[PDB]
Amino acid sequence: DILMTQSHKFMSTSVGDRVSITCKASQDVGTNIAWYQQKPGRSPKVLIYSASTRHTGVPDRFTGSGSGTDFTLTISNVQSEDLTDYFCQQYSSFPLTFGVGTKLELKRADAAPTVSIFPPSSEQLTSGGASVVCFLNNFYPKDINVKWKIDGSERQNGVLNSWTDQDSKDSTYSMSSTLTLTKDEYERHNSYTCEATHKTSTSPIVKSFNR
Amino acid sequence: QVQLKQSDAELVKPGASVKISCKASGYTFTDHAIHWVKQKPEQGLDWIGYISPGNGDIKYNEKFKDKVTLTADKSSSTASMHLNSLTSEDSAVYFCKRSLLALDYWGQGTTLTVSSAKTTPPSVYPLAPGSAAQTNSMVTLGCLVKGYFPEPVTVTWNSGSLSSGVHTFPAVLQSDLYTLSSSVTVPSSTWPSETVTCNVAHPASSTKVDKKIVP
Ligand SMILES: *[C@H]1O[C@H](CO[C@]2(C(=O)O)C[C@H](O)[C@@H](NC(C)=O)[C@H]([C@H](O)[C@H](O)CO)O2)[C@H](O)[C@H](O)[C@H]1NC(C)=O
Ligand SMILES: *[C@H]1O[C@H](CO[C@]2(C(=O)O)C[C@H](O)[C@@H](NC(C)=O)[C@H]([C@H](O)[C@H](O)CO)O2)[C@H](O)[C@H](O)[C@H]1NC(C)=O
Repeated sequence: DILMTQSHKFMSTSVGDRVSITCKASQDVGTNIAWYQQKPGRSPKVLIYSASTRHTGVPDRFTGSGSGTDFTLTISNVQSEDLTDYFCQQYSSFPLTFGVGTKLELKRADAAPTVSIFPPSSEQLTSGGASVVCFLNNFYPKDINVKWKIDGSERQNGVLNSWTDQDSKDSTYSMSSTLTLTKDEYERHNSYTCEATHKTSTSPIVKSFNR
Repeated sequence: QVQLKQSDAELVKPGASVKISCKASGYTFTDHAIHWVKQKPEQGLDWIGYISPGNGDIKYNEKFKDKVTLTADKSSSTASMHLNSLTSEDSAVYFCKRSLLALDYWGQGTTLTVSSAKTTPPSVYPLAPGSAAQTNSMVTLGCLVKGYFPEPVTVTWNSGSLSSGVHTFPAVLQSDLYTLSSSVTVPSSTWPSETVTCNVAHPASSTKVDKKIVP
């Protein structure tokens, strides 16, 4: 099968800037290439085909190039509505195959996470569960690491993480990290800590409580 | 004029099969082969196959071996995809599209979820601080929305009247059911002196949970 490798899963740009997204085919497809935009929830919309032909209705800001194996979608004068997913498709050979996609994101000033840790509620505990929840809100850039410790020692089992996409209003990211234990396990320990490392600080941000 | 309109979301058990159909309109059905594509969160698109209505030519991707059967009923201008022996890895959004290069001629998509889980309403647990050591002009509260199925749920705080300073996170799977969390950050002068409630709606179970956060 023909493999389509898209350079980067995430790129950062600013409104008004130019950005280019590459796509490499594992073998020559001439110019049998299409570039698609796709917003969350929605169906794909063509931008380019034959590697360089713009579809009618598409802003002039979008161009495409390349022939053979290497292809580039370029977005000049980036607008905020452009901050979404883009993938390539080859149509020289079956099976039809596609890049894995590139998400465009907005550059903004660095911002440290605002961290909050919550003990389990008594209602949860009475039902035999103990979820300790840590929110790490409104930070930038997206890259962050969260570690849990119980009584000073690292805990990995029982952690689930969830991350938002870039916020439409302030361009930050947020994350939630939840450590779930039994009531009995929770009750054997004193100290519960959520630690976050982010480029805004050389020391981890530490939030904690003691039972 | 050109429209490809797909059937509604499906939820099915492992082992079952399903039929997802695609009603073409605004062109002559036989002029163009209908292609099928699978989109799974984070991962790429996979082309499944096509059916050529005025031709009878059917091509499949070997990837989906004995998993897929494509049909068409020229009478209603409808192409269909029958999937069998489903597993949770088949959960995805499935699209029909017009021709091998579809341009804007895609269907809206059909969500397939494959799971042995039963429809289950959320249990909602309050997240409140205990006493702190210092005085904070701000306070964060939350809701842990645990153990529901299927997606989605929506969360608001004080019926939406409170929306700046809310973060609601994508659900995760935890014991074959979904869990999500939501936080809200408000001035400490407004809570607990004023009531703060997380409002959780789970349409599949026709359930609403209004959990007041008390100190
Ligand atoms: C092969 O593609 C044909 C349709 O051919 C055209 C058409 O005229 O409809 C050729 C035309 O050049 C294409 N447009 C562009 C910009 O290249 C056009 C569009 O791709 C199409 O209209 C979008 O739906 O396609 C048939 O669909 C035929 O069935 C198909 N063969 C297979 C196996 O899919
Ligand atoms: C126009 O035709 C294409 C596919 O064309 C072929 C094919 O399958 O490649 C040509 C091929 O030579 C034929 N196969 C053999 C062995 O002779 C084949 C047969 O006609 C077909 O398999 C019979 O079942 O057709 C697409 O099918 C395309 O959809 C079609 N255009 C339209 C509008 O239907």
